[PDB]
Amino acid sequence: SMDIEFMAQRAFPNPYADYNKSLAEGYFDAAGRLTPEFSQRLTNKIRELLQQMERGLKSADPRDGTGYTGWAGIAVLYLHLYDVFGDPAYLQLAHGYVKQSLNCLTKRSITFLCGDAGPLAVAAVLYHKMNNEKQAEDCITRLIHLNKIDPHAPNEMLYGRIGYIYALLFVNKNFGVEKIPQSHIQQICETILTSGENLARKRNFTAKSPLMYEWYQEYYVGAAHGLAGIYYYLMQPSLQVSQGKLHSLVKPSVDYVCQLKFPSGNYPPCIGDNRDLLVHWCHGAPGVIYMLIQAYKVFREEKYLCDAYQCADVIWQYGLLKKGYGLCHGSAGNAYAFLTLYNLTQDMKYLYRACKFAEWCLEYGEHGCRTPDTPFSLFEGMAGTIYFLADLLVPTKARFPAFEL
Ligand SMILES: N[C@@H](CCC(=O)N[C@@H](CS)C(=O)NCC(=O)O)C(=O)O
Ligand SMILES: [Zn+2]
Repeated sequence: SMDIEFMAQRAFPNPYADYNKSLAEGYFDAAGRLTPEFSQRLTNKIRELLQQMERGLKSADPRDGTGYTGWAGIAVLYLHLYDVFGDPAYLQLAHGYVKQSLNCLTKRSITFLCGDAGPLAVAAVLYHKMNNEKQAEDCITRLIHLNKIDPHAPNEMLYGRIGYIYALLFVNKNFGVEKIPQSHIQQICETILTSGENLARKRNFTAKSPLMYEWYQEYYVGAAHGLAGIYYYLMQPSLQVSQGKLHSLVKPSVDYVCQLKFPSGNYPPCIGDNRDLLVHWCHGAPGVIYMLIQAYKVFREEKYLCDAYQCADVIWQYGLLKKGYGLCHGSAGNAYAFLTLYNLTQDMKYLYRACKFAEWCLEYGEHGCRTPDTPFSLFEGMAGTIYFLADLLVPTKARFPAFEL
């Protein structure tokens, strides 16, 4: 491309005035409940997009059942719709999509987004929502008996171990009961730790940073294939890291990555990388923030939170992506940043920015954006932009899908 020098080339000049009490009124009240007039627009655009999406999937690859770009992804969207809208046509649609995604298993990856973890974990909860334990319990055992498959697997989101964790947490979250024994989550989380300190020695960070992780011959900073993603998961009460192991091991590793940030506030794609232009959830501030906020939650130190703000100001400035409107690397996925901040801070400035990003999404296709490689997919495509819009309806429950927790 021509746009290789800096963030500003990748992005659109943000045209929206920044928050004040007055402008927020149009979007939400002092309770941060969205004006029905606004929910109405969001919700009309959702119905409108869903039509195009549904027509689009007719020509989508029958072969791909990934969360990331295939049917299981769409199943995910619909289960989230059936939740936000009660409309049982969504639970039907979801059923047809997990049906489809279960003919796509290749037994060759273990993550929610790119491997059999997606179709299985999603089919599990769907079959549950349909009062149908026969298959619910059947998918469970196949999700579990996935473990022994890539024993030398990586650690990150898309192919790594946290990616398989999420699939398990997703099931448990959606049953409420602990259907996957805690010990089985503990199994895998152990080996991700012991392997992150080994790597850290062999390479000699273990002084500068007790833990280290890599994938595809790089140390990945960000959320998709990276440290930020992996640490975020380790600071996660659901994983249960010893209060000591949390301070001894993970805290300084985290701090190492913080130290990594560009002057701009952004974060390098890769360790040693010094091209400052990716504002994606997959690479940069918009994915790094989840770690920062989760760190402020558990260590309660003003620097973590002060970085999150710093993330957000960058995303606010450079998050409207020429890339398009998707979750992995697009305006929708970027907006989720703001919601996560907002849900911690409660500072209405952030719920506002999220809304103003939705304002952009509502002009889907009006900007010159290249259409995504898979135009209707959860993560590169329309299904994701839609996902956000629906999630935004009720901010406090908004979670970046297939990841956030
Ligand atoms: N397949 C994607 C294109 C992926 C592209 O946006 N690159 C992603 C890969 S996860 C990101 O790493 N961007 C790299 C860059 O912009 O240099 C689509 O067409 O929607
Ligand atoms: Zn990406």
